[PDB]
Amino acid sequence: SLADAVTAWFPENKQSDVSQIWHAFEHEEHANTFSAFLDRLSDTVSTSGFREQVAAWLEKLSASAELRQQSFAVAADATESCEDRVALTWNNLRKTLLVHQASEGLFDNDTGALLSLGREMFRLEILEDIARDKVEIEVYLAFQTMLAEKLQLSTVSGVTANDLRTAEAMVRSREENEFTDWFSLWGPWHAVLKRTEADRWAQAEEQKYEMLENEYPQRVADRLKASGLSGDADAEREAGAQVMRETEQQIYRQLTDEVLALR
Amino acid sequence: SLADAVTAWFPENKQSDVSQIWHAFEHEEHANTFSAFLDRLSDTVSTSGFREQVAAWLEKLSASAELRQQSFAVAADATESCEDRVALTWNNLRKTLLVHQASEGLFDNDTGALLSLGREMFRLEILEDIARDKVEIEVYLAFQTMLAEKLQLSTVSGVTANDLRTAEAMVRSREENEFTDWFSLWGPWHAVLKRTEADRWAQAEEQKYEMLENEYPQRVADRLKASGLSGDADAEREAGAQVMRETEQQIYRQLTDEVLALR
Repeated sequence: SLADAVTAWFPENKQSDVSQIWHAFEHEEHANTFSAFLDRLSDTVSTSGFREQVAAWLEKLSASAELRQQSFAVAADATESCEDRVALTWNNLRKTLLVHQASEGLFDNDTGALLSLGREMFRLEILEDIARDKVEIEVYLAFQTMLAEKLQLSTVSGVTANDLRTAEAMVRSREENEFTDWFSLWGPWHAVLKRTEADRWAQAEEQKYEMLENEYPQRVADRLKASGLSGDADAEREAGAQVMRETEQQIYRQLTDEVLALR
Repeated sequence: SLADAVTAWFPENKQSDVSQIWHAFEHEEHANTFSAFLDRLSDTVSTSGFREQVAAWLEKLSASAELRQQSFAVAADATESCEDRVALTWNNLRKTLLVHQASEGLFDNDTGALLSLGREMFRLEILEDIARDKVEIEVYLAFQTMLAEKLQLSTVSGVTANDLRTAEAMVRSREENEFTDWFSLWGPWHAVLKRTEADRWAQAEEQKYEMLENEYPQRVADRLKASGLSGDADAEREAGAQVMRETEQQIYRQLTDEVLALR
């Protein structure tokens, strides 16, 4: 609780009576979250005299009910934002799991499940783009929650009820347009390819060797010749990396199209 | 510790032996921080069956030393980022304090201290702009730490040692260029003005009344006439808000210049 998170900033003598005071605010708004902030502020010892500065500050919140009203809400905003990052990290942990499970061989001959899980990860990525423009990413967290049943996601408050109608319709649309292409460049999917079709994996990796020595240096040069930027790597590298991305997008799209027919 | 943060996700029967297993990882890298994540993940009950999903996931980290290596580091990245937000929130709390202290009358005839504290807040704002372009804002946290003695701040790892030489020289420069103007629009400074020079405060607020009815509607119209955008509020409001910002920047700059001579 709050009475204990505040008291841990004071010396032994003042410990008991400061604890006595702060028990009158226990059930104020944000009192739940502000107490968490003090504990998460307590970790940064990487110090002598700073705890004395915080205690002096904490004493001032005892006096004013308005200053404490603000400070509780500002710290609540950080905690509300922290719990959002926490909710996102869980998606990144599941992104890690899939990479490992696939390389372990869980999906070896279960392509239906990986393909389905890939769709779930793709829709989340497209929800990130739906937030990155509205211009606070707790809106992405809001979209994910509501569309969990409608778009099949295993992870009013925010925006309008009709805003969900647009995003969903744009997810269904972009899934049709990309997915297959994006899935071809997916980590966990590459993990299954090195395990299952090792022979065909040696096919695609040799085509990169072939394309990087032969076509790459020429097809960058003539792109740079057409644009009129033969000089400074800001033009050379920026274009060169795109050729690599597009040669990859091509080769891997072909390969995925080959092995999904075999199922 | 970690042995207890993991075990809290399991039923009574499995509680004891799961706790027994996880005591072998206590002193792995990031083990300190991953244990905090599980506790901060434990708060989001806003559920039945989810704890069973996490426990099933936690069981898989017991098996693989590599999957656990990753998952510990990914959760550590979130925690490292969370402690950064925590370090920033403390600056916002001190921003709240000043507003209150000034309205309380702590600075009433102590303008030297508020002016000095304003400089500290201004330099932090300019450090935010020094980060918003480098393109992860833990770099701002890095700048603040190192320049705390050099720029007088009361709150290698990151970037180059010579990068500090640029930023500082640009702080000294922008302080000279703005500050006085920025301080004129500062909250805590407005708080002292309503208390001290209440008579002169009635002077500036009536000039806004005068400028909003008289000059504003005309000076927006002829700016919009010159640009050729007489229509759609995307042109009207965008320009109108600038006139308000500039009339304010003017009036308040004059006022601050008046009362600082009186000291």
